[PDB]
Amino acid sequence: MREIVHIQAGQCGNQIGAKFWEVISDEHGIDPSGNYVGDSDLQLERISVYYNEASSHKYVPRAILVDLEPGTMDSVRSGAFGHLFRPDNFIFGQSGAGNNWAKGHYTEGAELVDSVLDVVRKECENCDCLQGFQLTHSLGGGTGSGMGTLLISKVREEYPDRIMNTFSVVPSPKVSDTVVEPYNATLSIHQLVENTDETYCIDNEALYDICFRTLKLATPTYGDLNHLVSATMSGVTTSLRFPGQLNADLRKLAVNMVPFPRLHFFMPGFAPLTARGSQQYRALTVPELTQQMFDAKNMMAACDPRHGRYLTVATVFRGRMSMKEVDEQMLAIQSKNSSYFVEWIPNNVKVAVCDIPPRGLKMSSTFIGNSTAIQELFKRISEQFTAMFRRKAFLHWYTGEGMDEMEFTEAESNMNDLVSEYQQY
Amino acid sequence: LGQGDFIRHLMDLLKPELVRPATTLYQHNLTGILETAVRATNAQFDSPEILRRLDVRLLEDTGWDVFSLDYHVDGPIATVFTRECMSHYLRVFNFLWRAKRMEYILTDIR
Amino acid sequence: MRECISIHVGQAGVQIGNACWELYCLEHGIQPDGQMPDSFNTFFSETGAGKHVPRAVFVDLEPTVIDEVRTGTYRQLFHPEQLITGKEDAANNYARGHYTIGKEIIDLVLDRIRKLADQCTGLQGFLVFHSFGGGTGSGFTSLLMERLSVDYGKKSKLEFSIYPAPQVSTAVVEPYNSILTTHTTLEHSDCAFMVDNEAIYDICRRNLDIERPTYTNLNRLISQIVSSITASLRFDGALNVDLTDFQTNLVPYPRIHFPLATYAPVISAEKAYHEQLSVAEITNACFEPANQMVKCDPRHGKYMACCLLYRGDVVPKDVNAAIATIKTKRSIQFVDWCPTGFKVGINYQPPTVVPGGDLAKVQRAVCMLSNTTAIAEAWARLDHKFDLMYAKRAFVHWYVGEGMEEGEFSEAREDMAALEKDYEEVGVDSV
Repeated sequence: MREIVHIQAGQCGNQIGAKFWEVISDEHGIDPSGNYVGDSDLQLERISVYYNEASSHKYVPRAILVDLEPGTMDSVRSGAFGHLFRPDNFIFGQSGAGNNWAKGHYTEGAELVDSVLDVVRKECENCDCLQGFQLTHSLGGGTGSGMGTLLISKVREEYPDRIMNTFSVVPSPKVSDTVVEPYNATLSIHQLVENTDETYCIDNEALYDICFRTLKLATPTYGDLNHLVSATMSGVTTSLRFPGQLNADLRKLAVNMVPFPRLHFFMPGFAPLTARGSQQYRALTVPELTQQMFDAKNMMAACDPRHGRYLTVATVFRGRMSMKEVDEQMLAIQSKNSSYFVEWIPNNVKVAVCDIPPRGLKMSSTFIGNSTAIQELFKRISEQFTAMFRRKAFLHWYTGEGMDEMEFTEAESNMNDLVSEYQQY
Repeated sequence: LGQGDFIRHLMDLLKPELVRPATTLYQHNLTGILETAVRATNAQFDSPEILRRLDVRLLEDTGWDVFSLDYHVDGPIATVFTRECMSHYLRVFNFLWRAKRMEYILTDIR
Repeated sequence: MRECISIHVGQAGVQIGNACWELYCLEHGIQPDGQMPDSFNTFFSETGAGKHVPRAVFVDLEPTVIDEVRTGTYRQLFHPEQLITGKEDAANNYARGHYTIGKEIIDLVLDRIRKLADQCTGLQGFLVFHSFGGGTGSGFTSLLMERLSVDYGKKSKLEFSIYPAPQVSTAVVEPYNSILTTHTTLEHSDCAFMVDNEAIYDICRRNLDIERPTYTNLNRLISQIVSSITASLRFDGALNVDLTDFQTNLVPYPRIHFPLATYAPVISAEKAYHEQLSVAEITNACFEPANQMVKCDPRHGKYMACCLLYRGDVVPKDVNAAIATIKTKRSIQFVDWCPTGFKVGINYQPPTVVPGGDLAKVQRAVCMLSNTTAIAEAWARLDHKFDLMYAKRAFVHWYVGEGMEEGEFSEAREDMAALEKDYEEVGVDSV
């Protein structure tokens, strides 16, 4: 019932997906060997949305791990929770596409996407009522960006009515981890605009800021960043899964935050983020959670909402809390920041409340924001893309793989249309 | 302020923040700064229990008018302080905070 | 003999039904397994043994709330086949609940309602519990009401709806769903007792001393209102009032059928100890503008009909004196075409206190259903929000790509404008 197919593409996607399945198994009380060792019945009440029951009551995640290099597959398999995924769902190639969008979308992406599409078709036909798909990847990468794009397009043309939502790691503003990041990001965004229902844009530098300033982590590794992203994913599909006072699945959130088809890029967030030192001085209340989630420092994308206006927001609360406090905090937030919300949408907040909080917490909440400040991120990508494209730098790789400059022009025109739409609204 | 070593570092880190007006100030940000001071100064070598109660509170302008420590205490020990010693210490802490920034201003001019 | 069927649609309707049936089981002495350790006939049916099956259906397009019902303390009270559920909810979308997802369930619901009606001897009508700003609470409610009008074209159809609050709101697309539901059901409904979550929050804070109420307390208060409404069918009193009495005495014109519910003795234990709540006091509390459970100030409009449903240790002479005092008041004004605007019902059964609730045990209580022109302001606010969102055409693609047309949006807005005009016309004095 309302089964979700999870696809992890590339190194970033595979690592974030591994952390995501760790936190999900923690929520549902699933042993790293696949056995249920939980305590409450609500964990197995809706285990079907993410897991498939095998023969000996062992739960196999409904996840497809796709990459163009075997190193990440070996790392995921060898580590903890690596004996959890189905061994037939590791679909990998040998050559790793470099950091080339064209390689991952046109040359090796073809064979690997045929194989992964067969696997995805099997997984979907196994499902009872498919709610939709979720993809984890990075736009600035190689196999990640291009292959996630190709899979998104093909699954979309196969299943147009399902909800396709992606948790994509966007390029950072200050320091880039890939020289050709603007090209891959621009092409990936051009493809994501038309074939995705919900794109949660995550930047690693905002995550570094959160870890250093809010969690006071001296040496934040990728494990902590992936844990944060996994907590966001958790929160959303937990509103989907567990019982609550005000339920909301993926489609309800999509309806309440996508006023126009192309305006589906969100800044995620997580409210109860405290350092180990300050956990004893802070009161965990709905006002505290709301004040933190609406703070511009907590948002997981390096886009200041004070530079734009919130088209819509979604607050997915978790835990036993009073609906009056949630609604009054929402009203106070809208009244105080009336200049930061769009006037032509009254009640720009969609509230969902789930009864089961995450492990180790009494209250929690995730913030999803459809704001016109993503236009800043797309503008940065556009300036970098046009700076490299004007002098035609690193372009012979993409051309030789089989692309054309016309595709680059179309991608940049589509992204400029996106920024124009955001600025207009 | 009987420590001195810890309040010195704590006045150097709150300088970039409290200069802004109070409207842009939110408590969830300062705790990371306070936690940083307790780690750098000599106050780290200290009983973990008493460090669990030391936090910040926001009085209700400028950031140098609404910041103050609280050190809340509940339980059996709360029968010695009785909600009046905590309403007197804060009445004192302002006079020791002002006479401490009026000095670090005058050693900056010098 | 005077059997009535209650239909609970959506999460709001199902949870209010949970509270209502807990209250009914407590009132009639029925254990939560249907057994008792007549009065319990308009709402329960006896199956051979002491098993009492409630005469209701719990329909939702989402398995979560219904599954909570199926596994709760009342797991063995309801007939398993009358707890109808879907697979995917309407996602706050009227089109999903009315055209796409609601069409795959309406036949099953109608079959179950037909079974219940056949099991009855004389069907008084239906009680539809739903919310205005929900997907299945709007689309499926409108679809079900129209199908019932097609089938049972003569039985009364009273609906208990959670009107959207003026300020607080849990969904962004509430004006769309509310306007479309008002259109469709206004075509096919008798009277709609209205309530607001914000007003009940204010009532709880001011009277019951609760600073952090949940939906549970709101549902308990609403269930008390419903119990006061149906006491005449369930018990014996000096002045009995049936569902048709409500329909006749509260609806002056076919479109103006949106009364507001009120409950006077909302009081905590200690305050109830310190007070001497009498008929005059509870009546004055009912007509106090701060005790309305719909956040509309009655002083902004004119009453056209009031239905005072007293219960418990109530004397008719005291009721008459209190009503005369209310009529002599100058703040409370009635329309000039209703010289007699009071339907009075008296029941001998005092309200039952739910163990674990906040309402104190009282000797008497009154529920006031008032049809007033103060609801016109709430309609104006709702259509203003609809006009803003539709002028920007926001969220319209969600509705259109699900079996609806923008022409339906325009038609619903025009119908709401006509309703506002009708309220304005009935408001004015005759010359």
